[PDB]
Amino acid sequence: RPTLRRVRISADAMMQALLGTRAKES
Amino acid sequence: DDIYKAAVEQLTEEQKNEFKAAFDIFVLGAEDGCISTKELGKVMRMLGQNPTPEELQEMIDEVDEDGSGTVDFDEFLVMMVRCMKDDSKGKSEEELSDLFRMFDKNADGYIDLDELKMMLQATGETITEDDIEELMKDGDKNNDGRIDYDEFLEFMKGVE
Amino acid sequence: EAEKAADESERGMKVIESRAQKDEEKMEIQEIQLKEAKHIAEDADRKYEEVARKLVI
Amino acid sequence: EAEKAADESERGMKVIESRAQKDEEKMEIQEIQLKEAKHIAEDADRKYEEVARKLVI
Amino acid sequence: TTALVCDNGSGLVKAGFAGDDAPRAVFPSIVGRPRHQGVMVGMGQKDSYVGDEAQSKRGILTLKYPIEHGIITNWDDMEKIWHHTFYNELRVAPEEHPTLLTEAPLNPKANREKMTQIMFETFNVPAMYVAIQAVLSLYASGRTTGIVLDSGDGVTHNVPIYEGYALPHAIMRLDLAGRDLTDYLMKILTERGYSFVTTAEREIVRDIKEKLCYVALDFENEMATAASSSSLEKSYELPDGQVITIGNERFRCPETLFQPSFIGMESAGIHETTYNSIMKCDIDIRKDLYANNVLSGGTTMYPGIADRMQKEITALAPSTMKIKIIAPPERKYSVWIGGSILASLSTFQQMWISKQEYDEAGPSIVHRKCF
Ligand SMILES: Nc1ncnc2c1ncn2[C@@H]1O[C@H](COP(=O)(O)OP(=O)(O)O)[C@@H](O)[C@H]1O
Ligand SMILES: [Ca+2]
Ligand SMILES: [Mg+2]
Repeated sequence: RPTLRRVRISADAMMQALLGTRAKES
Repeated sequence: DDIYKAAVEQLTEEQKNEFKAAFDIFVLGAEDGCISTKELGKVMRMLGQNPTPEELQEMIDEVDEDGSGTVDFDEFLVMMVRCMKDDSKGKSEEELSDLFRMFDKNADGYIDLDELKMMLQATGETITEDDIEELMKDGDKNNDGRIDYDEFLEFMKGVE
Repeated sequence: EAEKAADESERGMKVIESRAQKDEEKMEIQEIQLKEAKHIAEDADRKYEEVARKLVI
Repeated sequence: EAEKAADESERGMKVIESRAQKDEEKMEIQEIQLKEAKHIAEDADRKYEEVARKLVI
Repeated sequence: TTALVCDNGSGLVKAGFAGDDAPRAVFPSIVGRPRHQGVMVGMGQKDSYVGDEAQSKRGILTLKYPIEHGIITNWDDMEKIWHHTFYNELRVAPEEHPTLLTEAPLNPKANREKMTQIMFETFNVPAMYVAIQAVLSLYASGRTTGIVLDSGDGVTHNVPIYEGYALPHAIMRLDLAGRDLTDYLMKILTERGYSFVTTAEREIVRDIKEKLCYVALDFENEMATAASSSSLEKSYELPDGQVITIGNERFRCPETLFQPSFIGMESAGIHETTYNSIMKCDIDIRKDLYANNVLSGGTTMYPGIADRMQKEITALAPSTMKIKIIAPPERKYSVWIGGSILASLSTFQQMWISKQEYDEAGPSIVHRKCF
């Protein structure tokens, strides 16, 4: 039985969400 | 896996220095000099993404073979690019299965390494006998002297 | 009028300074306990992982 | 003279009260984080003890 | 496209796209109208707060669950809950996504037919399929046999399965579940002085039950110990202060599961309805069911239940058989993980109830071949 993951959302979006306002270049 | 190793080998010092600066900016104040499994998971939860701690353990086992839970530069970039899993579905299954079945030109149910040798001669990529030997070891799990069809699925599993 | 205003200003400054020092102490102790708890959590997670692997074996 | 003194005291009082209120809010956030850390620590401790007992059995 | 694996449940609605590990949005299923008058003008006060929003304004609301025991008693509120789930917690219009609801065994037909009629007429989904809540929990464990005890919050049901062939004559559905345990805990707390009456304070009692209660390995010894020492009294801080101390109410609340005579129910506990469900099966598959007993559902998360249940069944069962109780750490979302796995299968892709089929046979299509 294979497993599918949608938890791994786009990594650029993850970087943006973490850096918050300071997410300007990354 | 080594897929991300190939992806970062495709990448250059631009990505290296970009992620180095990202470390300097966000991991600033951390006493680690790397990124830990727990630190990465907690930071992800802080931003909103909530992967499982079992995924943290899996990723740390993958990139950090020593089990330290940290990320050496190469394995650090591998772990960082592991988050964005754009390429999935591993190419095609049945058509590639037919290609591998016809690869057994002798049609004995056995894939000789010399057929692989001829096909690689066609490819001509920079490879020595030890390199193809190591690749077959990665493929010939049961060490039956051939490329097993189930092992053909295994080594091409997820491979685009 | 000025006398009354000065008295009220002095009292307000006193109470605000007291509350500010209380807040600084609370922030310091909160940070200390927070860091200690996070380290304990890391230790517990590591122990859990190790014992789980041994249990599977 | 008294008017000038009163106005200066008023401005100092307002700015110090504002800074105290902001630091108090951040202290409340820190306390919330500490509570979450406490919960995580307790849950992980229960995990570890349960797994160890099962391994012994 | 991707399928929507919704799971109505009773107490927590769990939803998310098919193929993931955990539900995307989990929130209580309560709809609470305000009850006081309201004097501020222009505050933007709505007429009904649903989902997790009504767990923050619960001080001035009258929360009421739209699902009593598996069955749905208030269809307008359930429609509101579904609308919220689709549009605000997932933000995907249902016009472009198949749905996979879940339903308890032995439920009234009209409930299921109304559910499919709503999904096809109001939300206008492309295709929906209804699955029994226990088969999914068996999917998630990666087994293919085993008898699964899915003690949810509404209803506890016990479906035995062998080699993929369900045994319809051995399903034992019992209506004791988490909600009755909450009510019984709220009723025995009054023996110390703490009175919780309002429908909002039921949530506080639920939190007490989740955080403090545990299942005793042996009931009489615990009752004797708690009556002599004071090593059990754990305290808890209400939403306003005034900490409370729970004594032997800790293991008496979840003990109702194994002795339903506490809340006046006649039937036998969850330790004996499993053995009865096994004994109704054929004589040759009892060993496999004994060895693969599966736990699921929220209420089976009490600390120390996987040992009490094993001790009880070992007492009942023959001495030679091995009794093993599968209690995965991801118990709460086991049904939804199984639902995701089932919706992600290629073999299952032609079992959906397509809309044209519903247009030709009406809502009674669900009882037909497309089960
Ligand atoms: N950690 C826990 N410990 C004890 N009881 C719990 C815990 N989590 C949930 N519960 C109980 O289980 C119920 C949730 O059950 P759930 O599986 O969500 O029901 P459903 O099958 O309707 O989804 C809650 O009402 C609560 O009483
Ligand atoms: Ca060959
Ligand atoms: Mg359920």
